[PDB]
Amino acid sequence: AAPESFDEVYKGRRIQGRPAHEHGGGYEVFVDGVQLHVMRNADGSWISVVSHYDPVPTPRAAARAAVDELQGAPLLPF
Amino acid sequence: TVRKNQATLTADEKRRFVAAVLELKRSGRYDEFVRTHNEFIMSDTDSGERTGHRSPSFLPWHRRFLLDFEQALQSVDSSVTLPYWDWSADRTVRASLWAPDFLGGTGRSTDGRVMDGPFAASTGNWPINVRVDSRTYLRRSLGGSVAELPTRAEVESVLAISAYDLPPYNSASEGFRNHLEGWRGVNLHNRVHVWVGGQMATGVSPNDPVFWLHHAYVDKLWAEWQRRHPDSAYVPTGGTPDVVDLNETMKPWNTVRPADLLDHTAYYTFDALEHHHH
Ligand SMILES: [Cu+2]
Ligand SMILES: [Cu+2]
Ligand SMILES: [Cu+2]
Ligand SMILES: [Cu+2]
Repeated sequence: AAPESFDEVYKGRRIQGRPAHEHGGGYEVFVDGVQLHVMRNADGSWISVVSHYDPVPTPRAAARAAVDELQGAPLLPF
Repeated sequence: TVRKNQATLTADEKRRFVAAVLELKRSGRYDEFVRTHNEFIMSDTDSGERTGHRSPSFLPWHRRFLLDFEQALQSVDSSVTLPYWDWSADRTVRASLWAPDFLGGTGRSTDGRVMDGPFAASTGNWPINVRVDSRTYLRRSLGGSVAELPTRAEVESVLAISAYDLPPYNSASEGFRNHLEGWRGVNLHNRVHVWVGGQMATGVSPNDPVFWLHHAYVDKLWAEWQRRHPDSAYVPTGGTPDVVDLNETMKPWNTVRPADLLDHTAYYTFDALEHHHH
C-alpha cells in the first residue's frame, strides 16, 4: 500500500505527494508544481534525484530534503 | 596504465589530468557520461531491472564506466590515467585533493558554489549542463550533511565480508557489494557522496570530477576484496531475473559481461595493492 498523499508549504515552497529514462514509480512528488523524481528502497525508505544517497523515511521527508538542497532554485523536469 | 593515489600525483600529472578533463567537457563528451550515469541511477530499482547500482553489477558496471571515461581522457592525453581518492586516509577538507591546483575546495556557505580550482564556475570552463535544477555552477559542502568519511577500520570490516553478494541482490542484501555500496552497515560509498555534497550527493554526481576518483577507490577496494578472498567470486551465476548474472552482458554497452571485468589487471594496475596473505 502506497503512502498517503500530502500537501504543505515547506520553507516557502509548495510540496505535494500522491500515489500513482527513469523507473516506473508508485508515487509522485512535486516542488512548486514541478515533478521531483523519487524512489522507494526495499526497506521502505525514500530517496530523490536531488538527494539520492541519503535515505529518509517518507516521501514528504524526501520532498523536504529536496527543498533544503535546492536553496530556492527552481527544479527542472526530468 | 597505472592508477595512482591522488595524494601522490606530481604537479605535472595534476596539470595534465585537469586539462584532459576540461577538454572532454569543452568538446561535449563529458556531459554524456553524466547523462548516462543519471539514466541508470534513476532507473535501477530494488524490485525491477537493476544494473548500475543497488545490485551485484554495481562494481563491474562502474569498472567499465570508469574504463570508458579513462579511455576518453587518454584520447586527449595518452599519459593520463584515473587517480583514486582513499577517503579513509585523506579525510579532511585540507587534503591536497581539494587544493586549487587539483579539484578546488568546498562551496561557499551562501549557495554552495565552489569558488576556486579549475572547475569553479567563475573560470567559464565548467558549466553544469546535465542537471535537475536551474543552478549551473559546481557546488560542494565538504563534511556538511554527514560528519565523517569512513575510517580504515570501517573499510577493513567490509573487506572482511566473504560473500560477494546475496539474494535478494539489492539494497537490502547482506554481503560485500551492498556493504561497500553502503545501503547496509557502516556505509562506505554512499556516505562519501553525501559527505561531498553538492552535485555529488545527487542523481547527476559525475558533474563533479571527484566522482571518478571516488569510484576509482571503490574499484580498488573490490580488487583488495578479491585478494583477501581468492575463494569468493561474483554472484549470481545464471538465471536471475532483473539482475546481471556473471556471464550476462550489461547495458549500455551490451558487449561485456561481469565475467570480462573481474580481473582489473587486464586493463590497469594500481600503484600498490596488497598481496593475498594470512
Ligand atoms: Cu522513475
Ligand atoms: Cu553511481
Ligand atoms: Cu557512486
Ligand atoms: Cu589463502
